[PDB]
Amino acid sequence: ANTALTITLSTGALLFLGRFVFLPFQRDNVSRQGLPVQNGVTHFDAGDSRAQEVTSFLKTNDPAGFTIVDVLAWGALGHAVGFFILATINNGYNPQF
Amino acid sequence: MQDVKTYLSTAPVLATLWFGFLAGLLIEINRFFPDALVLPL
Amino acid sequence: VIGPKRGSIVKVLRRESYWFNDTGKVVAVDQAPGVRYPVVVRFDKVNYAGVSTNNYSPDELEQS
Amino acid sequence: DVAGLTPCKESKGFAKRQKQEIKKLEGRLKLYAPDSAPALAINATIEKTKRRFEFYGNQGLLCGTDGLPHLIVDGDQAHLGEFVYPGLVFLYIAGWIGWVGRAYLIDVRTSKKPTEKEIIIDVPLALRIMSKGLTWPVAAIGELRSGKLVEKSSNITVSPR
Amino acid sequence: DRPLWLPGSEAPKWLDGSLPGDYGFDPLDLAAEPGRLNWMVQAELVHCRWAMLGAAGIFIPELLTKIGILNTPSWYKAGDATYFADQGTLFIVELLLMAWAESRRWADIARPGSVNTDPIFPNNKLTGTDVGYPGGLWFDPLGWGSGSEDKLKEIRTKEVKNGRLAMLAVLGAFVQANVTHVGPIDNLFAHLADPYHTTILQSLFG
Amino acid sequence: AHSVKIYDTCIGCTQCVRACPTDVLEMVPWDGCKASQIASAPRTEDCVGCKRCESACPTDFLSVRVYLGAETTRSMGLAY
Amino acid sequence: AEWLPGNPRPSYLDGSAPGDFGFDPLGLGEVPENLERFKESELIHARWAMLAVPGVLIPEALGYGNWVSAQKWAATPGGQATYLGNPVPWGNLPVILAIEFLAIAFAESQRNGEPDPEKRKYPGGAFDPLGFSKGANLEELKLKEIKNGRLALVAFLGFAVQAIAYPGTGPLENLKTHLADPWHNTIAHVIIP
Ligand code: CLA
Ligand code: CLA
Ligand code: CLA
Ligand SMILES: CC(/C=C/C=C(C)/C=C/[C@@]12O[C@]1(C)C[C@@H](O)CC2(C)C)=C\C=C\C=C(C)\C=C\C=C(C)\C=C\[C@@]12O[C@]1(C)C[C@@H](O)CC2(C)C
Ligand SMILES: CC1=C(/C=C/C(C)=C/C=C/C(C)=C/C=C/C=C(C)/C=C/C=C(C)/C=C/C2=C(C)CCCC2(C)C)C(C)(C)CCC1
Ligand code: SF4
Ligand code: SF4
Repeated sequence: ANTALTITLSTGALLFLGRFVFLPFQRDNVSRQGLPVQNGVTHFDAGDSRAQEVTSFLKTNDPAGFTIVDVLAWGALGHAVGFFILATINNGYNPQF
Repeated sequence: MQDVKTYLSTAPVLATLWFGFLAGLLIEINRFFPDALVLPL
Repeated sequence: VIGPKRGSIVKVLRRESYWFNDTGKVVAVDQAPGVRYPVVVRFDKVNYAGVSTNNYSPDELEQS
Repeated sequence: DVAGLTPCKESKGFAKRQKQEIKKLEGRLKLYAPDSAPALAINATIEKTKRRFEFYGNQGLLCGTDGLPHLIVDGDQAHLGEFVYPGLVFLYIAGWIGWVGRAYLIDVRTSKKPTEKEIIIDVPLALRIMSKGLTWPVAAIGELRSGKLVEKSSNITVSPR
Repeated sequence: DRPLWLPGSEAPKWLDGSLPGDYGFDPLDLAAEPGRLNWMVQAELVHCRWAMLGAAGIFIPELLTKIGILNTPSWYKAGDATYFADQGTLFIVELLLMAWAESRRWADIARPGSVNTDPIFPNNKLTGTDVGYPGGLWFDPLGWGSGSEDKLKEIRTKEVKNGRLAMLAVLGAFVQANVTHVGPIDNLFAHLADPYHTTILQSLFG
Repeated sequence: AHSVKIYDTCIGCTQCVRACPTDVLEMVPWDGCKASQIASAPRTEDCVGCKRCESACPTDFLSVRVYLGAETTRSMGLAY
Repeated sequence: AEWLPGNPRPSYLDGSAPGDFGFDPLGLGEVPENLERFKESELIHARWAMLAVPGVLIPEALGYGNWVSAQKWAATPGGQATYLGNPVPWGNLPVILAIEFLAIAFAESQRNGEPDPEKRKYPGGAFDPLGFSKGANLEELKLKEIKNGRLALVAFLGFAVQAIAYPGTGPLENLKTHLADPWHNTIAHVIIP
């Protein structure tokens, strides 16, 4: 089994899924849920200096709003899928149903 | 007899009579149908 | 008048009462301006202290 | 066989227990004269034990390791006589008792002095209530469907929350 | 007033007496609750019908077999017999067809005057005045009922009484075939031959 | 010492004052009942916490309420 | 009415909707928006079952096996899936399933993102290349759709329950068996053996 080809294909497939078919759904759900709130107000508004959203790291120029954190998340999912595929192919386990 | 019947209708006397009748019934049943673990049918 | 008629059947809305959601008979209602609990209610069953009557304001009693 | 249990007819432990109990009774018997009343009592014991063990064998009871009948209460058709049939009989009797008691309470809440009726039971009223327990399940279903079985939550005393 | 089941006793308030087959018999108060009597009337009607059919199918065939003409197996051994169809398959077809019939009957009971028309052919209208007697071309072709005279009663009383007798007869056949392991007609002849040593006492305890 | 409170449900029967073994409660003029009086606890520092006043109150739930606490010298009922 | 003559209809099911026969014994449609979601889900389920039934009957009728054994290649290592006898060169386990996931995710996402419930049930437009919406027979066509759809839904449930009942057998073979001995081989073999 080709490790590079499988990893690349899975990562690209899941990045495409997260960028084109699931990006609006994820955006709608994060808009609906919003920032976690402590009691009426957000954690940062309650006085938590370490709960402030990192705007500098979340800045992006992708026209659809795809962020580097989203890139990391979808790439992690893709790598997980690819390594699952590679481990199952290079397994030798045949249930023979 | 009204007062005697009223006394005999009190909770403890009626409980004694009813439970004694039940105990006699169960004891006689066990006399004629003893040591059964399974209901035969 | 102040509250329910004499002898009427009334249901108690006081949550802390022993007779919440229970029916009683009105005995007397006092028309004196200033009395806070003028309605007198008799009950068929006693409470833990052994009392079978109490006083309620008309706003915590409903008609059956 | 229903959890590795052999039938008690061909259970060696069951027969061993038969033999041991009969032998113990006969040993107790040897010290009494044949015509004596204790001898008659012990012989009646022996006959009772023999018939008990024959009855247990004839109903296909399941004996485990050694001789001890074990009861199957999973609903198996071959063992309905152990729990399902007597269970139903119990349910009929218990429901009878409860239903007639409830009926009596209902019929004495309309009396002028119900407490006196509870400490001093109205035997004629109680007996004609008890007679109604023959068809108790039908009455229970009728009251459940009509709505006269269960009191509405709005008329039941509850504590503050 | 009409005769009662117990002379000198008072009929229940909910047995008005106008109902066919009324005798004041309700000592356990099974129909006291208003609106429950009609359901019991329907149940008794159907039990009567099935019991009369059952008695005519249990006693007449065995009586004819004893006579000699139309020999048939015993009713309790009739189930374990070879047929053109499997017993289980027959049971399922029976359940489905009776489901249709009894669902129509249930719809009639739950609301009178709603299921008197054929679904497939709207023109046909099997209309009956009272619940329990579906008058029309089916179930009444001779026209012997269907409100021929006001206050039918008598014929309805005949049917309820014969059905009550049929229910008791079928229960007796069931129980005494479970006990004696003998056909009902043979039981009758055994009783008619030696009435004083073949009875209930000498079948359960002798 | 303990905290004793009186509520407007009181009917001025005075039965809580008579049951008090340390003279904590007293009846004062009032206009919220037929009796034209209400119980009061001006000297709760002498209260021991027996709640005998609670047992003597006839209202459904108590118009006089004792809440306990502190447990000072007078509260513990110590003669030494 | 309809599903049971004379039966009073629930208030939330007036009868104007296609296939609305008032059948709701459990009262699942009491909440209006849940009822609209149920309409959409019923239509989707029915369309999938409609499209599924020929994909179960035709391959068995043509000698390519039944639907239960249609995945039997994937169970064996190196199944080498086939189509009309011809093997599929790209029919290994780790590519067709990924293609399914991506393509169906695309179609499912495009469908999920349309606000109007009427277009969530009957989109039309690019989905009607042969018209069939300019005429006045549209509503009865919806009724026919839902009628064949529920019929196919029950048909596929029958396929599944018969697959459990007689493993290794196809629905059409079960039909042949019924035609052979209609009075010995029925559902009674399963529920009352
Ligand atoms: C909840 C626990 C429990 C249970 C389930 C049992 C169950 C049993 N015990 Mg045990 N027992 C218990 C507690 C229990 N006991 C306790 C606490 C003690 C210490 C006091 C004993 C001491 C004890 C002894 C010493 C004996 C039993 C025996 C029995 C058996 C039969 C008793 C009997 O009278 O049957 C006979 C059957 C009846 C009385 C039938 C009921 C009749 C009523 C009137 C109904 C009438 C018919 C009805 C109206 C119609 C119904 C429908 C119809 C179709 C049938 C039975 C297996 C006896 C036995 O045989 O051992 C196996 C026995 O010798 N037990
Ligand atoms: C299951 C059959 C069945 C049903 C549904 C009814 C229903 C009815 N009967 Mg009918 N009846 C029946 C059987 C039945 N009966 C039989 C077999 C007899 C002959 C004994 C009678 C004789 C009879 C008379 C004389 C009268 C009625 C009346 C009534 C009505 C009174 C309400 C009531 O209590 O019935 C409800 C009954 C039931 C729900 C059935 C209860 C079954 C119990 C639980 C078990 C049965 C006992 C036992 C196990 C079997 C018998 C043992 C055997 C040794 C005798 C009602 C319409 C009265 C009426 O209003 O006239 C129209 C009336 O006057 N019936
Ligand atoms: C017989 C079932 C049936 C019926 C009556 C309808 C009826 C309707 N559909 Mg529905 N639909 C069905 C099945 C059906 N559809 C299935 C199975 C699918 C999934 C593919 C869809 C997907 C679908 C969508 C996505 C849309 C509709 C729309 C419509 C409406 C306009 C089109 C029309 O008149 O269809 C007429 C249908 C026929 C005349 C059936 C003819 C059968 C053909 C020839 C195929 C049969 C071939 C073969 C046997 C099966 C193999 C499958 C093949 C594709 C390979 C109308 C209410 C549109 C709508 O309402 O918007 C306004 C719309 O947007 N339908
Ligand atoms: C007796 C009976 C019910 C009796 C009920 C009674 C007395 C109830 C009495 C009470 O409630 C009342 C009235 C008033 C209450 O206040 C008091 C009590 C006292 C409680 C029903 C019989 C009901 C009798 C029925 C249903 C008979 C059905 C027969 C069938 C199905 C036959 C099938 C056979 O088919 C044949 C015909 C052909 C064969 O070859 C094969 C097979 C299959 C074996
Ligand atoms: C520039 C650009 C572009 C492109 C880009 C790209 C292509 C990117 C990519 C990116 C990527 C591609 C990313 C990724 C990421 C990933 C990640 C982040 C992952 C992670 C993972 C993990 C963490 C894993 C783990 C594991 C495994 C699974 C195995 C071993 C074990 C463990 C568990 C450790 C273009 C041309 C279109 C144009 C536009 C812009
Ligand atoms: S608790 Fe005792 S001392 Fe205190 S006020 Fe009540 S009765 Fe008086
Ligand atoms: S508190 Fe209770 S006992 Fe004391 S005066 Fe008021 S009502 Fe009477």
